[PDB]
Amino acid sequence: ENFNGGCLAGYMRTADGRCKPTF
Repeated sequence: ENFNGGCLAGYMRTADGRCKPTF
């Protein structure tokens, strides 16, 4: 389990809520 906002793993939550890449 894991819930850091609601992403897959590594992605970030923009100002839109769209789990984007954190590369």
